[PDB]
Amino acid sequence: TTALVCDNGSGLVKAGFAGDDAPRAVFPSIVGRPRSYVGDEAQSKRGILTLKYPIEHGIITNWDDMEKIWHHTFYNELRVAPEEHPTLLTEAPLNPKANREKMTQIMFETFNVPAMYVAIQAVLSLYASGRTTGIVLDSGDGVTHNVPIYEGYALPHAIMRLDLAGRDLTDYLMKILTERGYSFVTTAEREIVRDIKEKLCYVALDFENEMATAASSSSLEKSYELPDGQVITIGNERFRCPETLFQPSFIGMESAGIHETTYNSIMKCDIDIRKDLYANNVMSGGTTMYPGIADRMQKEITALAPSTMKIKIIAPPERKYSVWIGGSILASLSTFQQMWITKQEYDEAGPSIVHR
Amino acid sequence: TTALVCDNGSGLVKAGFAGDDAPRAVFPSIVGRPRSYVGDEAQSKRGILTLKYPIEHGIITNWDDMEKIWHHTFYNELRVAPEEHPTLLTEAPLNPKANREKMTQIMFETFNVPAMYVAIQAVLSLYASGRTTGIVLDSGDGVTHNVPIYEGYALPHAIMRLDLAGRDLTDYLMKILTERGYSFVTTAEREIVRDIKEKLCYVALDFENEMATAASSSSLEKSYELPDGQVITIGNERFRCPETLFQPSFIGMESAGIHETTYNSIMKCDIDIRKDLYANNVMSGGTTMYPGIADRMQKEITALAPSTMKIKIIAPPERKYSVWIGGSILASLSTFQQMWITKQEYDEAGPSIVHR
Amino acid sequence: KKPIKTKFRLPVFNWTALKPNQINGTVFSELDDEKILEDLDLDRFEELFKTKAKVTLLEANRAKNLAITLRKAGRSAEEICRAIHTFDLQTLPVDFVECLMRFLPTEAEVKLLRQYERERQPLEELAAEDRFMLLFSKVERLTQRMAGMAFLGNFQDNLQMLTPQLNAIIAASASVKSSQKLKQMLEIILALGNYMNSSKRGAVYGFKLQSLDLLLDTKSTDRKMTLLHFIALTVKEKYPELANFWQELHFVEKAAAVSLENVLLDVKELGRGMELIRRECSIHDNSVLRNFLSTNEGKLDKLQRDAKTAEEAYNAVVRYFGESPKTTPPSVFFPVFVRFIRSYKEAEQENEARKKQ
Amino acid sequence: KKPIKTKFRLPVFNWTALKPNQINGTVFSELDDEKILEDLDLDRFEELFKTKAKVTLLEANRAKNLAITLRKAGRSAEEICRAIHTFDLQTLPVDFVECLMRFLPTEAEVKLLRQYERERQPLEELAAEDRFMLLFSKVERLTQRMAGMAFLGNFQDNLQMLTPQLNAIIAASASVKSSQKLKQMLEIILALGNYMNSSKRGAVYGFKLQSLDLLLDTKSTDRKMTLLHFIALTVKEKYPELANFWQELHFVEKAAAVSLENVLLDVKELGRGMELIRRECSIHDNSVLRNFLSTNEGKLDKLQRDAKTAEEAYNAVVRYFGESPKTTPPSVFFPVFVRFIRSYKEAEQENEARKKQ
Ligand SMILES: Nc1ncnc2c1ncn2[C@@H]1O[C@H](COP(=O)(O)OP(=O)(O)OP(=O)(O)O)[C@@H](O)[C@H]1O
Ligand SMILES: Nc1ncnc2c1ncn2[C@@H]1O[C@H](COP(=O)(O)OP(=O)(O)OP(=O)(O)O)[C@@H](O)[C@H]1O
Repeated sequence: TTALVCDNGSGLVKAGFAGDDAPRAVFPSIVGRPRSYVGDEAQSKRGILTLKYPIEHGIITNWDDMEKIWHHTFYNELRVAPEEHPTLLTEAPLNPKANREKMTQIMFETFNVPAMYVAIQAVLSLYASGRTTGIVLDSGDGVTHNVPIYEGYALPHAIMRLDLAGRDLTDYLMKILTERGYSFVTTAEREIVRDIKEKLCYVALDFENEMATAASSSSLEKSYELPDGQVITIGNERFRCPETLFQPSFIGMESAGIHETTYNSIMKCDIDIRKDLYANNVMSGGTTMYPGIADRMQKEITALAPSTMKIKIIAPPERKYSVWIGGSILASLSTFQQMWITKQEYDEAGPSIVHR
Repeated sequence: TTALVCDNGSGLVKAGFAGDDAPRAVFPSIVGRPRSYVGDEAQSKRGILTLKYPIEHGIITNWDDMEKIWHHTFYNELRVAPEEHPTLLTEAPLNPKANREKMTQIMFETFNVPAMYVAIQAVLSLYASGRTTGIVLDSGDGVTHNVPIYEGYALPHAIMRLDLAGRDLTDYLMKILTERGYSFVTTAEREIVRDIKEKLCYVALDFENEMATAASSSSLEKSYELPDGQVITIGNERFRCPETLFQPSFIGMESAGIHETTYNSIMKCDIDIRKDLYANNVMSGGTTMYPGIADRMQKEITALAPSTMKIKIIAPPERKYSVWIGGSILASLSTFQQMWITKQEYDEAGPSIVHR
Repeated sequence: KKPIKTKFRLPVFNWTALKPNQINGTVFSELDDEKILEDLDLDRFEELFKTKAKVTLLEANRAKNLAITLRKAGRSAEEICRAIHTFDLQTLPVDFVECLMRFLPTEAEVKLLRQYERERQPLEELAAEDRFMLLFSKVERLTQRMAGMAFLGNFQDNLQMLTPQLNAIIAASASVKSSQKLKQMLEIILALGNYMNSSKRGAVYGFKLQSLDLLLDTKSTDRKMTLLHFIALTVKEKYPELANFWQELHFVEKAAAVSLENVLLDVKELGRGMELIRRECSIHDNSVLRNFLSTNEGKLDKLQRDAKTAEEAYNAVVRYFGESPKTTPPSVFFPVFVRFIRSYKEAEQENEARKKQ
Repeated sequence: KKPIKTKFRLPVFNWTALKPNQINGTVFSELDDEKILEDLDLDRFEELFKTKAKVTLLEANRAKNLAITLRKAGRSAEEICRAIHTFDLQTLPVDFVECLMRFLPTEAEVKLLRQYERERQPLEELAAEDRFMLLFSKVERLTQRMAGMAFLGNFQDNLQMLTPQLNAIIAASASVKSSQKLKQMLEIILALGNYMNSSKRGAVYGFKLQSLDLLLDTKSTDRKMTLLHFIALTVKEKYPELANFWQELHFVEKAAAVSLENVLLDVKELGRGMELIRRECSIHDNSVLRNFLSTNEGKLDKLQRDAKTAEEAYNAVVRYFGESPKTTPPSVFFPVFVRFIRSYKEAEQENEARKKQ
């Protein structure tokens, strides 16, 4: 029996079979309804339907649309019979015991699954790097977290939720490409702007130092080819966009940037384990994808910590999917097997069995 | 020897002679310079000069313009010789010991004063109501504070600075009168909009309940007569403006409203004195002027405190000037006399004598 | 040694200077200002940088404070001590009694006053405040007369605020405890959810009160209605009289907001205070203490029998619904029902508007 | 007693139910579901609400953790124990040594393994992880061989980071301490401000270092320049060689950022670690411990003489400028100068651009 792994993202469902490679079913988590349709299809029929966003920010909010998600995941992309395969879904950090409890209930009652598990995404990401202790920076489409973890357990009041993430950075690149004269504010064709963000732009090691080079190097700026014939160019705004991570103030937030969030997260934690936290520090998810973000982070934390502090950033080449892979690893893990919840024991204890 | 009392406000210098009645010299604290002129004159020559705002928000920032202020205060409005009269200036809460120290230095060295004192405005306000203990809500033009005070001493880490105040409420009334179709966005003639705010509009006891009456009563709305011939009318936006105090979100702030600010200010304080803090609660300054604000406040705190909690709001009819009067009271006070700083002892200890 | 001339008064430089006993081990005794005499040309310096040329026995702060208080008073020290002797039968201003109470002299500053009255003649050479404090400590039983006066001015406004809370707990606690249309609703729930929850997990004879809150929680397979909606339709159909049922419980919202432990100990404190009043009035006032105690002691007694029945009533309901009154306050207990009523009410609005179309 | 039928599997209702021993005192034993049989009509209910129808000796968490670790390893328990025996002369992966170190067996779970090897035959019926742990505790002196291997893989990168901080303190500490063009500047200040500060307040032979910071502070009567500006002009005129003077101090910015107490105790720890290496290598390895210890002990010694001189150098400057090295770190001390230089530099830019325009 192949088990199943579903990572439910603020912008994206990343899902597929355990036995680690990658999720082969990855789609925008969106629910369209007549003024039901799920995924990229909803992007296509957009405006004829009103898209609702169940997993926006951290937590699954309205459950009905979520059901629509898991149905489409199972029955369409994944193309399986949920009755057959034990399923592992992920959850945001700080996710409340009732969120988790109604997840399990929808699993067993709606999809008829044999067994299941709900696991904390940023612990899966720390698993995929071969670690049981450390601090993850999990940065997605809609949320960001700094999750301290010790002996597999994420330390509850350590976690710092930044409400800034990839969709917001896409918005910022809209704003600042417009200021450069480029013409797309359109909620349709902005689906190309994102692409720019993903293909070219990056994180400066020293911001102003690189924005001193604003016009100096012509090969500092890059050439972007639109899907159709026409082509355009991208200047300094390139590195200026992911900068918003470290300086949230760019979009107007009064929250700390990253390195801070990271830092006082570590600092919330017990004095002993602090060392191990700095040493093992794992960045995960598609907004941790910008080139050079690891080193910039590195220098910026080396700044906050003492002189003698061993500080390492672990930024895996495959980390866009970090959680999900840590999912596969965990599901396919053998000693994990006894920890699965089953219909037997849910029907025994009800949804509140989900606590371990 | 008549002493002098200068209250340096975020928008307004309230100053005059001790022996309490009221400041007879009250002018906008603004410094014009050629692209020097101080006060309402700067309002008149506006745009021909660039107005700088030394006391905007809490603290005196640029001192040169401040010197211009005190010179105009002394030599023009007040029409005295500073060498002659001991002077009492006020200061924001949390004002840093160097701000205070250079105040004193400018006093003795630039204006040649015989003696002086710097006192914390919101303690003067609590003095003018005959109290040495309690919590002031001092709300001015540019800042707002909740200042806990025990035995005359303001408790330093209690004080909560809200960056919202009267100028901001004047802006809000601009925004929401425009939404009603009225045509003045002008940074000149908006000096009438403020007037509306001051003469008519007020604080609802239950917001929505009163905005349910939005169009019901015609005598709920009031008739406003412009300076010239034409006349206009004011609807719900009337009570909607001071609401921004209790709901900062209206302008877009993520800061607590008032009652909260008040409350966790009290709650920052030692458990014993809490009682005395709720019991004696003094509102002061021209943004505490809106009719009914005292009772609204009252009900809103009675909400947060326990059942049996004695909670009294002191909102004096003369409190627009509260601090300044508490100033007169203090300067004219006899046992205050030994507490004055003098040139003898400044020239002995230098500006760091200002600490008591 | 050797200070400078200073034609013009240079601005103080606020540097923190080193005492010469520290100076020895440092860079600072290497070389001196003795080279620097003309040199830099002190003249254009000084032209460029030029500026423009009774007795208290109370600690001064305490003094200032007192002054600020009495200034507001308007009353003389004599008027005041006369008032405390007569129990503010001259203008009882409880506020002012309250402020004043903090300024009661400590024995430490009773020492500075005491023989130093008889010794010399500080009188009329004494600061107003010190004189006041003297005459203030002159009043016999000062502390207790103060307390008494505070108590007196407060008592009315006191049970003004204390009574209705006691009432609102009493009212609500019983109207809930005694409602049949409630016990009915609950028993329908027990049924329906036992039906659901049986065949596995067992079957149970009752549920802790929290349960009510997940009602809206578990929806229809349709997803269009909720359980609560269903219980509503099932009420309007099979059991129509219950469709109101909230109207049998009353002060529950108001009783939620009561913090009762406080209310009780406030009552007890009032008790000790009355006792002080009678103890003082005894030996001896006796004017206007009697004139209070009579017209009051029965009011106090009503508050006390209402406290006892309030407490007993509330403990009764809590234990009646399964919870622990020792561990739960009204601020938790009652809102459960509030939320359930508010929701139920909300439910039928939808159950109604759905039937319309 | 008496559960229901359940044709369709109704959703669990998650209510928290009351145990019948609690049920007695409550509303819940008044009346029951026995009235409610058909009534509400269970049929359209259930139509409306229907849903769709080896062995471990390690605690399971610890187990899971270990697994996640070794899975990343790729190495067998045998390869691994062979490596710890040979001191990772088979592929030394210090990271993995570090992770693994936490999983060292506690004596408590040495008990579960120990005789329960000899007793029965858990072997091949043992979970991979438990087997690994067995063979893992099989390694003699496990804890210390681990420690040693950690130490070894770390030492290079260690003094890689430790040395230049020790150097930067040393450099900066002395370049400051030993600069004449500095002592000069300071002495001009002492003069100028003593001139100011005299005729009242006295005259003083030196000032604590903080003083430097309020230089920009006290302006001209003109308000157009500052004191620092003036000292700058006075330098360019009367004492031109000093107009650079910052160029005589060097690592001060870098040395500011050094947290020295840490650096020293890190050095001490390194010492204890080397001692562990020699103690182990002694009795007995001896391969590749010797091959380390030789090529290292001199490097370590250089770090140690550089620690001693770093500490002595720094204490020297701090005391030299009046402050307490016991109470002040470089993170405070050096930025004083930094700010002053940066400002001085900033000052002359204005003193220059003013002369032009
Ligand atoms: N190379 C890249 N450069 C920039 N942004 C990227 C890159 N790859 C992916 N992204 C962005 O990352 C965001 C989605 O990240 P991700 O899907 O990991 O988060 P999520 O699914 O919402 O939550 P989680 O991190 O828990 O999975 C999208 O906005 C996408 O544009
Ligand atoms: N009747 C009134 N209603 C509403 N606002 C008023 C009224 N009278 C004055 N104000 C407002 O008060 C503000 C200024 O108050 P005030 O000058 O007392 O405070 P400040 O100058 O900020 O400093 P401080 O707190 O020291 O007094 C102005 O912005 C004005 O709009």
